[PDB]
Amino acid sequence: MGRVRTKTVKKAARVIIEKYYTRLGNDFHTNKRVCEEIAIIPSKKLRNKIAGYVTHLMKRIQRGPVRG
Amino acid sequence: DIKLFGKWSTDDVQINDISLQDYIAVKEKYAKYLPHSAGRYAAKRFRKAQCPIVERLTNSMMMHGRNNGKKLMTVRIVKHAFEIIHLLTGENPLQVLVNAIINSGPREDSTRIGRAGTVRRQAVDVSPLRRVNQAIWLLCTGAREAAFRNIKTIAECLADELINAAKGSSNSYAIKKKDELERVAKSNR
Amino acid sequence: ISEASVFDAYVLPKLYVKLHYCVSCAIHSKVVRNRSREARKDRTPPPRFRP
Amino acid sequence: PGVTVKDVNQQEFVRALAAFLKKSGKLKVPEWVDTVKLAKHKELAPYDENWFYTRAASTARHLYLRGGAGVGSMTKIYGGRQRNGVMPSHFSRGSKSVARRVLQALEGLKMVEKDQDGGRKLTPQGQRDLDRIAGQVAAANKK
Amino acid sequence: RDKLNNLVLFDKATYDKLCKEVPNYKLITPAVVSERLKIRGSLARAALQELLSKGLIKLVSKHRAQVIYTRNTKG
Amino acid sequence: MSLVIPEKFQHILRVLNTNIDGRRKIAFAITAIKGVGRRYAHVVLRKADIDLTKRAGELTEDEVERVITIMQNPRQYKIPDWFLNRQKDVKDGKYSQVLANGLDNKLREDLERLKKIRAHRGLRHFWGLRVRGQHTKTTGRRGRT
Amino acid sequence: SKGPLQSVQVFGRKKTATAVAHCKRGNGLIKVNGRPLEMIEPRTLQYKLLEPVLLLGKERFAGVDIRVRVKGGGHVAQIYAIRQSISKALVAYYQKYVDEASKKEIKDILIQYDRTLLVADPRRCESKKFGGPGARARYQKSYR
Amino acid sequence: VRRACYGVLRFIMESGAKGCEVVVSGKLRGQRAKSMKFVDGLMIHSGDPVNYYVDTA
Amino acid sequence: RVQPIKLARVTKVLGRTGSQGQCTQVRVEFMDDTSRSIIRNVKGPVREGDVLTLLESEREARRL
RNA sequence: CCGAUAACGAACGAGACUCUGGCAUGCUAACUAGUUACGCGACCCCCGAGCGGUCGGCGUCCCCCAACUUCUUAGAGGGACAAGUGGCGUUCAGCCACCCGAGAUUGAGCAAUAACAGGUCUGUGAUGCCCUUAGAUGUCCGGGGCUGCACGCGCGCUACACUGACUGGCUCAGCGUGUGCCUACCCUACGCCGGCAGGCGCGGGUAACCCGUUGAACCCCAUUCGUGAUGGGGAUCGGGGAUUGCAAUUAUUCCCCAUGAACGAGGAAUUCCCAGUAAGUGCGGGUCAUAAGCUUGCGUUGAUUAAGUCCCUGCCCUUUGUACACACCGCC
Ligand SMILES: [Mg+2]
Ligand SMILES: [Mg+2]
Ligand SMILES: [Mg+2]
Repeated sequence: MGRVRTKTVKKAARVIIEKYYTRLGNDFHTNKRVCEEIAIIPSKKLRNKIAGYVTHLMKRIQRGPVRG
Repeated sequence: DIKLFGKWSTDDVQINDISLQDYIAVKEKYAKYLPHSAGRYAAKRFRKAQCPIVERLTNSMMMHGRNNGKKLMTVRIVKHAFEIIHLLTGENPLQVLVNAIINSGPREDSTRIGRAGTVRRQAVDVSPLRRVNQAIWLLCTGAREAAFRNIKTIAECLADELINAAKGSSNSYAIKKKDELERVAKSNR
Repeated sequence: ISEASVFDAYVLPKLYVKLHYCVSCAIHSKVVRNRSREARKDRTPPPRFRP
Repeated sequence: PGVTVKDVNQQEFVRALAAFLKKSGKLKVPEWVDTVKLAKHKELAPYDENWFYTRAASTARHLYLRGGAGVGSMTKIYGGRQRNGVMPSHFSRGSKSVARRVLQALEGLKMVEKDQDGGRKLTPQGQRDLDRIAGQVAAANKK
Repeated sequence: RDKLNNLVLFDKATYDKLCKEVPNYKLITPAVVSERLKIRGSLARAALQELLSKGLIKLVSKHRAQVIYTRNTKG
Repeated sequence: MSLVIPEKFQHILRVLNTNIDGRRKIAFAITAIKGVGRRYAHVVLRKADIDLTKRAGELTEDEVERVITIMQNPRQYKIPDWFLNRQKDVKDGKYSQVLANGLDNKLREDLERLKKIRAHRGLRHFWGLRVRGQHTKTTGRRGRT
Repeated sequence: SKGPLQSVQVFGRKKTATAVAHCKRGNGLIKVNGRPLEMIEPRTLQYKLLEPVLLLGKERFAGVDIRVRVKGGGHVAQIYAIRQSISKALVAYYQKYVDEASKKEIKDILIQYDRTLLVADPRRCESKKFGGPGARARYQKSYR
Repeated sequence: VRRACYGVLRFIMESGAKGCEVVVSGKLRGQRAKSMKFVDGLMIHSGDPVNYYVDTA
Repeated sequence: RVQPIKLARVTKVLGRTGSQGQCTQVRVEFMDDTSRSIIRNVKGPVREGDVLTLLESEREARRL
């Protein structure tokens, strides 16, 4: 257990979805690469934690509307 | 063909009760040359089920402080005990081992705290995993205390404990303990 | 009781006892509990939780 | 199929060498072998009468495996557990005199000589005798 | 369960007993044969290797702690 | 030869003023005599040239009396000087090894030696206390109550 | 028949016990520290030493020449470092020099028997803490 | 104490800092001791960033 | 006269009970006649689908 | 965290973060780490094995006289995110199972608002006040004491044994220390003498260069013992011999030979603990002129049970009551 995302990773993931939607896609690794330059993240762990939740969100929004 | 200890093929042994069929691990998938591996079988729940039963016995036998890390020593004890039982009976050492496990597992128990304010000993029925746990523990403890203060060695006392539990003749410590658990269960069903 | 009953179909009876409590025995026996200031104004009986 | 000592069982090889040294009655044996203990951490003298022959066999084998060993290195190999009575156990070395007498007896047997640095290694003759015994003990173990 | 005072050396009634009935049951170990013949157990090991050298028993394991023998096969 | 008992067997055998069981091995039987431990038992048997694989009752009378005169006479039989109980004796300076109740009366004599001169160990022994300086604060309760 | 430069060097470790296996073209023989596998130190676990050749078959080991150098850990750890490095060496040798169609059909046998043959055990140790004898045990405390 | 501590907090914030915090502890004009804490702005306490983001005296 | 020892397969783990979690209630079905499914509280590690031995049939298990 | 929602947007703490472990046959490299190949050797070989086998034997930065980083070291990078699949879930947060994968929960360090009249004035040239200050409560020197024993309690060490003890053989580590401002005290290889603790010469190391391939214990394999307070146990005590120290008695420590006491698994009770964990087992650091049954770390062997609950014991939150607010150690 214990995989709940902090508001830090969650809000950052939402924000980059807001501004950069076309630049991002369904692939985790591609999303983590675009996360390198559309935003600065001093932690690699935060980088792929944010990217992981981005792919989870974009998968959900591909077939419906969310709070983003 | 797997040649446990270099002999004692595991393709001829069978488990009579379906309750314990998918919890003993003697079949060809779980058949290994030695009961010694770094299998990490306690990493998570329901992983020890696919651990080999001979490895389970040689793990639950190192007990009581002075011998808790001596797994090579316990394996050599299983070697000699398996040699003795095969010599004494003539059947497969795994067949008698599985036979003793089934007959020593207590099929029913009591929760003992069914009424917390005043004890009631509410009856309860056990799981198959609890069956193999209690049977292995009972047999290992019976072999432990049988050869504690006499000339007979651990390997020999484990050998006679296995055969006595295999048949059931009121002289195996595991059999007596299981019958006691069933007896108290019947008293307070 | 039903197994030992000589009748092929018997209905076990019911005890109908009406109990009267002072508020101290009611609270001690946990029949009634303290409630919030707003919760005290609700007079509906508590749900039975029958299903 | 040539045979080296690393290709045979070490215990049977050692006892085969001790038998070899026992029948070749030339190795010098100090007079106090019947009385002393093999190490400080020991409680009883060794059961075998010819413990000196066995220890000389083990010493020759050990120098073959790793040359350049001295008396101090020997006592580490023949060191062991000291029970210390009621205090918890520790580790203790072996008898230095026993190691010296073995190494000098091997020296007189012309199978151990001094090194260019400190310590003692085998002579080619001692290496030859080790491999010849290893071959014959491989034959015995097999058939 | 008070004491055992096991025999340290064989006598007429026990030495003939091992030569006549010990190599008749399957399990032959120093521990079992010592408690069967009420002998000490160093007697058990020494006489049991004498039975090995005679050829009346067979050796299967030969471990430093638990050494196991057996009766010779009949057929 | 793991055969019947030899007819010259003594299950109880008398040495000095103490009986030693003939059933056990010689080295671990004669240790029942006061003043000889396992290390001293093994060296005297090794110099006596007797096979240790047999029991104490197996020894014939000449072998028994030989290990007798061996142990009371260690110095003359080349036993090393450091195996003795009474090395550098305090009343005559003679290096000796004591094997009987002579040890009891010689330990008794040394006890009263310190006791008469009122040395600290003599006083401590008289009072029944520990003498080697170990703490008596919490240990030794069994010997007093 | 006289071709050089066909050799691999694949290690395998368990509990700070590293064993490096050097595999080469030659007649079938496996040696650890210059000694045969059958003449191993803990003879009771020698079956663990010689089981990888039992499953794979001596024909596959007939065209190889393995020498292993070991240091670190204890007896059991060195044993597992041996069997892991031996099973790794020839399967990497097959990958390097023959088709991997043969590699896949020997690798699935190795993993189905014991995955530790080709995958190292990650567990090493745990540091001791300043309140108890070991990593997690704590010193006995009293209240009265 | 209030006059001095508020004066130095204003100076630190004027010079430019995310946060600051002064604690004056001890006894003044009486036996019983007391601690006064004057804080403002952001202040972190935990982790590695404290080493290179917090100056302490 | 005595009900014979038979076997029942776990269908679904209901949840822990017994005021300490030492036992878990679970619904079981009987392989002899699958139509009969009753609730029994069991001790030990239990999954879904594993079959357990029963020394009796009628007694359903209530709480504790 | 998600959702309901007079809240919306935040901040501290949690998390994040630093260190550590686990994978990189990918990168940069290493005569203070090596490995393969080759050249001489030493031996077994000869049935002949011959690109045969072993070698911690010597060499190929003895710089012209091989290559390379797999093993080792340490830097930069990568790598794991609930990523993919299936199921459950308001189908949200997330949870379970499986695949591939080194790893699908590695351990610590740091750690809020505040409180505890918690501990420390015997850590300090931190410190207020009080005491003492020449027959000193300053300071030095000598001796003693801090160890003293009808008893009670706490942390522990060793054991009660054959799953063992003894004897011998075989055989594997990693942390990590090492010659000094004052400061006097280092780690020790090798040879010689003794049985030992030890002594004497010859060196090396201010250190991946030497100890040291740290040849550790446990364990493994053979011998004896044989259920007996026994070859378990080694308390108590006598005699002797060394080492450090100016000084060893009230034994500093160690060594040898003697005696051989309780202890036959422990009542009421009670402690610690979830995977390289407990436990068995040794080894370094601190303490140190001499010193570990302590502590702090490290390595070796290596488990049983559990993936839950509020029953016991506590703790937190909400509601509630209050004549308390120095806050129940209250008020009265
Ligand atoms: Mg944190
Ligand atoms: Mg003594
Ligand atoms: Mg009111």
